[PDB]
Amino acid sequence: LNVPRKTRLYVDQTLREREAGTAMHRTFQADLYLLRLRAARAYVQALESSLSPVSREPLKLHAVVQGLGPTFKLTLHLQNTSTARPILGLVVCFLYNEVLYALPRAFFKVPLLVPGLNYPLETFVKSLSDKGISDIIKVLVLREGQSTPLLSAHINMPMSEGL
Amino acid sequence: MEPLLLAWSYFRRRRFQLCADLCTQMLEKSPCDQAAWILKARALTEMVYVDEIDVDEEGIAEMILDENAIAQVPRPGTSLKGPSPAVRPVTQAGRPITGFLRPSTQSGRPGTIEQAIKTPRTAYTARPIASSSGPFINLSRLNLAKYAQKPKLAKALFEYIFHHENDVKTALDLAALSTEHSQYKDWWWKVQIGKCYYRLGLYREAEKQFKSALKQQEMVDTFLYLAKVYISLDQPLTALNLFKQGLDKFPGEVTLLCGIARIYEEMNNISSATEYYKEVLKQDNTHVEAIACIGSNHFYTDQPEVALRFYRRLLQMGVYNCQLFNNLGLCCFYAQQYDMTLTSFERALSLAENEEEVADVWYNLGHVAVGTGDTNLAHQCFRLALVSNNQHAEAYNNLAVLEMRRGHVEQAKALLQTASSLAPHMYEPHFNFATISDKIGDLQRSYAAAKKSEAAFPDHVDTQHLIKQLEQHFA
Amino acid sequence: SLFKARDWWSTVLGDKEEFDQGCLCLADVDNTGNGQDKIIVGSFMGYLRIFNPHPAQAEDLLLEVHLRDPILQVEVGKFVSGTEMLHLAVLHSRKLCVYSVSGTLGNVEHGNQYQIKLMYEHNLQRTACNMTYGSFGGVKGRDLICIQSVDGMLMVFEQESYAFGRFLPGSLLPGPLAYSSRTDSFITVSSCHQVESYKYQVLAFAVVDWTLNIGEQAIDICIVSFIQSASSVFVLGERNFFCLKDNGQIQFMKKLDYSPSCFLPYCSVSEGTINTLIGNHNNMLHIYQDVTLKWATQLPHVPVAVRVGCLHDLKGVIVTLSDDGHLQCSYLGTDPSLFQAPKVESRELNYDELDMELKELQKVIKNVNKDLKVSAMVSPNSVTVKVTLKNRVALQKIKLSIYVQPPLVLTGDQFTFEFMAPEMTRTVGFSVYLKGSYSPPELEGNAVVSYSRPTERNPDGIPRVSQCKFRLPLKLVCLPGQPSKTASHKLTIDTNKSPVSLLSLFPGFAVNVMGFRFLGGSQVTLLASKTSQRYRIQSEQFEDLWLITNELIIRLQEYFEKQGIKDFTCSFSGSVPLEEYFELIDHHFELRINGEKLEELLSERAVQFRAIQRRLLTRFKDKTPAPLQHLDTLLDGTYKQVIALADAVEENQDNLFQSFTRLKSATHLVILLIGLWQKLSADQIAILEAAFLPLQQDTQELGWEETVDAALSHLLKTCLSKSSKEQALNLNSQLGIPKDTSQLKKHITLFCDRLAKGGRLCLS
Amino acid sequence: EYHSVHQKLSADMADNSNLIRSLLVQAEDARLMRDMKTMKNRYKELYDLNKDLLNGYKIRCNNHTELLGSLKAVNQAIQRAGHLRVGKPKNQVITACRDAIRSNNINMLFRIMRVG
Repeated sequence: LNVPRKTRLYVDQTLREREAGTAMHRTFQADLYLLRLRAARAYVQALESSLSPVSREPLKLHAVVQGLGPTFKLTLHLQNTSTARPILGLVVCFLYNEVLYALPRAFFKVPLLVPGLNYPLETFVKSLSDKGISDIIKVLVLREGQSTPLLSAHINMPMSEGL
Repeated sequence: MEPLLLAWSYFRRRRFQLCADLCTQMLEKSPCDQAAWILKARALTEMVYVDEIDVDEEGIAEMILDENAIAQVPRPGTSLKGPSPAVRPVTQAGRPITGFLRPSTQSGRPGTIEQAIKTPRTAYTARPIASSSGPFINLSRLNLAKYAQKPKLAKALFEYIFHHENDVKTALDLAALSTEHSQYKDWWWKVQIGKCYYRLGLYREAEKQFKSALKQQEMVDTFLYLAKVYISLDQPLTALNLFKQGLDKFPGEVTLLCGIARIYEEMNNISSATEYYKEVLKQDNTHVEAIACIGSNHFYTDQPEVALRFYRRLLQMGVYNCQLFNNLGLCCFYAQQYDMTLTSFERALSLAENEEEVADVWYNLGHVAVGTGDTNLAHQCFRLALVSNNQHAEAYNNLAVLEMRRGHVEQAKALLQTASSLAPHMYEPHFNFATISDKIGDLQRSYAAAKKSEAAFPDHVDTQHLIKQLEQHFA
Repeated sequence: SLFKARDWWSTVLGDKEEFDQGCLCLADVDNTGNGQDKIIVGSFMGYLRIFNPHPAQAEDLLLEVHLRDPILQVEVGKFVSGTEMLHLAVLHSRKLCVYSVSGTLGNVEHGNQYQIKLMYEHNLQRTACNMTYGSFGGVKGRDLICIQSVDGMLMVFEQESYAFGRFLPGSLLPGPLAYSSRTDSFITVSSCHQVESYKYQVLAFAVVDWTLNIGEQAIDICIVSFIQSASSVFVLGERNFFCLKDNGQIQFMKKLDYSPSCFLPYCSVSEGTINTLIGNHNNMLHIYQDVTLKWATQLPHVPVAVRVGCLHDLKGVIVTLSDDGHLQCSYLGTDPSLFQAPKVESRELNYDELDMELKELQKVIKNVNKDLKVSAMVSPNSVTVKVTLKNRVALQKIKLSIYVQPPLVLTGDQFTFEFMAPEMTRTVGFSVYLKGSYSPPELEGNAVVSYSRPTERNPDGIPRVSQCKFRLPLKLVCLPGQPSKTASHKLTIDTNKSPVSLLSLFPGFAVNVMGFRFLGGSQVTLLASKTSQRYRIQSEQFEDLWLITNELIIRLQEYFEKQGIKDFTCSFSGSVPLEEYFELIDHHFELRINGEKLEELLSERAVQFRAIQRRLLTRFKDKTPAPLQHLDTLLDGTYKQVIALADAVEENQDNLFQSFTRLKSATHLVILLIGLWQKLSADQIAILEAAFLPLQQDTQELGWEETVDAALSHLLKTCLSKSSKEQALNLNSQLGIPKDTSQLKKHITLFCDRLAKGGRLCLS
Repeated sequence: EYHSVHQKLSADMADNSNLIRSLLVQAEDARLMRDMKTMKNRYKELYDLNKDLLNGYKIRCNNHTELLGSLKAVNQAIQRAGHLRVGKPKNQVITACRDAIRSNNINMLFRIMRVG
């Protein structure tokens, strides 16, 4: 068989574990407690800013960028993830730096999202800076009666390769 | 104290701002002084200098629109164009992930311009692919025929034009006039003309100059330059013979052994790349490249303690990264050292200068958590990996696995579809989607997914049983 | 501790002073004769300091004298004409000074003083750069000094006075100078990458003994001679590391991957080899056995001019001196230390506060799993709209944009506001006007503000979005025109009231039979009733009916509200059109199919162009001449084809956009007539508006047909069907461009039918 | 002089060929995103670069023909100098003549073909 081999490192490590197992157990439990703390912290901060592209109220969105050159094709793949329930009133709003990117329609309604179909909703981003400047673009999907985004996404726009 | 002396001493100590500044003064004070002139030129060209050997982007045009390999379909084992994808993560259909990203890594090549465009910009290079790979002195004002007569000025001026301004044509003009002034007897001008050619596109016209420079005086530089030229013409076995010739000249050079190992890993026969990286280690023992590569290989072939040693070595040598500490965390956890595991991930999250590095650290923390149990912590870590890098397919796949563990089948289906859309070269999202589909039915989707799984990891086992069952249901 | 340079007597050496090479010297300037060396450091700030370190302490610093002019390259050699005792040389930019550190003792550790006597000096005409010292020629017991100049000249002093001075042939930036005794040669590295050795007696007679073209210019050159078996000369460049023979060729070389700053080949171990140690700019020391790394250490600072010497009974202590002012004697650290978590018992995890914070965060998590006013006002008159927004809390990064419709054009789109104090109003004003021929699908427009609330977790501000919609008037797109008696098609709206004078409903257009002409030529006729109670809308274009019908119903509602009466209908009992509506759909889809064909043809044309271009590039790269074989003509033909196809695709895109706008108007009218033809409430009307009006324009991945087809198939699947066979056979939904519009039309007719029987819409 | 001119033209044409490859990629991308205006712009740029490259091609071809004629003239000169001598005194000249070209000692070269 291909049963692996173990060197001096393994027996020294097992000897350390056999002689100092209690301290390892205690410190790993402390580290796990601190990790749960920090993960809950970051999860709550994300819920606050609503920066999760995956978040009752079922949705899933991710934005793909395609193309070099001053004009990029930005396609948002959006999807309703539910057994059988459509989502009527939703709308997408883009947040960009109006001095670097020229978005024609930075806000538009989305079609009735049928559960199970990936809707590609695309736009044409265009770099305006004569010098190569890469700035982030935010996308917020939100209801039409609410003001807090249902979910969000980020895209680091690549360099322009302009003229 | 004195201007020229203090500026030159700033240059010796690699300040590169103070020297240019005192020279700018010294040039405003006197319009006729060439010492400070070329000193400021040196400072300017060395603030930005990067050696041409390890700059091999190759762009997107030179990957398809440029054909230079003689043989179109050469024997498998003589062209550039281990652990299975069930253990080692992958980047393309094959090509398992490597240690020590270098800016010369090609790591596979696209087939068509459309595929190369419609993929992530950094899926074939360490940097996003391009389309093709006041002012101190205005290049259109000086007569290169007069600076060529003075080699002391000509050498620094060529280095300035080539590495600061990136004007290959004027650089080549200057280098040609200089070489004809030296009656073709100095290997340096030959090497520089060869570099001008090599980044103009003319490989054979560059190999000529590199060979003629090797005839003058053997240097590691010219050997590595010819190695680049030969690799560009898709000739590994010529580069290996040339490297062994160089090692016959320089008996224990580390760069030559490392180039041999890089070529052996591009050809993907690790059983010799490990031997040559071990030779590099026997020579250097601080080499980040060989240490990282042997460490990764030791980790993935179920020997995480030896990899932990190899990475603790880099920790001992002052290396302080986000990658190194996440690696130390993975090794410590999988080598069963639970005391130094999570503090390494914390240092990693601290050191991460990106949003993809943070996402990878959170992904690995979710792996630690799911190895501990407590699937909720891993759920949060995968969701945070998604929050930090939206195009993180492994996080999608693992979060869908945990969702289907909970019971939410539609969430898992959508997440696996997203994963398989982001990374088609991976096999796990396709296999899982096919599995869940077959569990509920929809044998058409199961077939369309299991066939893509077999396209991604063609030597899988469960994919074969799935395909057999499906093709049996179809009759 | 492994691979660190563990500390010995260490110090900081001044107030932001600056040193260089040659500064750090290490010998017996005290001439004790015991072997223990003494550190000597002189900056070009002026201070010359000499130390006798002991393993911080006060009495370590022997002396800290200050000379006026700067100090370059302190050295220790037999620089006096008479005796064989070591003297200390100080080279100022334009001065040479030999000294003598004489230390007299008192009856206490700190009662001993040290006197430096000016043995002699030398005024330097040229500006000195660096120097070397050695027994030039074959003399013994003497240490002559060869100083360089910043402008090339090298001047030699025979330990007493100005012996001579010769210019270096062809040098601009002076490099490192050294003197080899086994060959009696001055070796330098000129600016033109040439390591050059000159025989001494050759320079004394003024040429080059030999040269070697290394790849760079060298930072230092250290000829070491404690081995009389095989002599060698070390040359450290700024990118490489050479060890040359005595004839002039490379004995071996290392291609360093870092940036060296200093090196020192110290005492060797094996037979023939020479141990050396080099200092990165990455704060490390490397210890090679001539090519091969034997050890490496992390230094505290960037080493400049390292030395190795026996300091207080410990041989081989490494003395480093930075250029900022640090200095440190050190010994290698050879203690592999266990990697293990500190078994600390005093420091415990404070479970109380941590559990409080975790309970708070987990409460937020498990809870979530279960500020600005905008207003728009349109002027009564290219109508000028004014939007006023007013905040309650202080807001930041406000962006206000306006979106009307494709045909209507705004004179201003985006407005950016920065931070605003609470209770501050902001007004913007823009103008909207029709630009085109076809009338917009609806006159309503939207205006959206995206702002940020700075908070405690994210002080950068949580982003929020709020919108308001204004209603534009017919006076922007229409005009009163002549009416016609008959038109291609017409519809009716029968209210349960009296026929109202069209002058009262539409006063802007001055009988009970009105006619309208939109900017674009198209005309609509509105006929009130005389006997019946129904209003008739007629035109040739089904699109034209929509705007006038919507405005008629809205004005009827408003008027009959002003009269205070509460019961009012717009029934339209009759036949939903469904046939003049399908022709617009078919026109749209024919344009879509034509566009796909044009694009798949452009693909082939582009492939041809690329192939011919690659052929031409191959002919270009080739040296030998050859006929073009009319490849350029094929390229020109293909280029003409590509341009023609590109123009065709552009025109098809414009036609498709016009057809999409007209189809939007038509489907608006159809949803209106379905919501009237049956007593549809606001919820079902909203569902229909969501299903039938999905997109603003077409894209090469999602179009109107597939989207409305999926939406209608789903609406019939979950609400209006009870047979599973049809639910799975006909009522399926996909998002790919169809090959025919028959399924969409079948589903629309079936929707109207199953609504007629009494069906009702839902969501769940 | 012909050698230098050929080298200059070769470098220039290589630069223009790299430009053309990049432009082909950019045009393909524009065509794939259905941005017809920038596609037409890329093709106009390609047309102009092709015309410049064809002009340079004509120039380089004429220069290369002249250089080949000059090389054949040099070799025929060597062969006619050696041909004038019978037996071993022939071979010598040839060797010397080549050793007089690799060193550019044109006067000594002519002395070899003058007396031998």
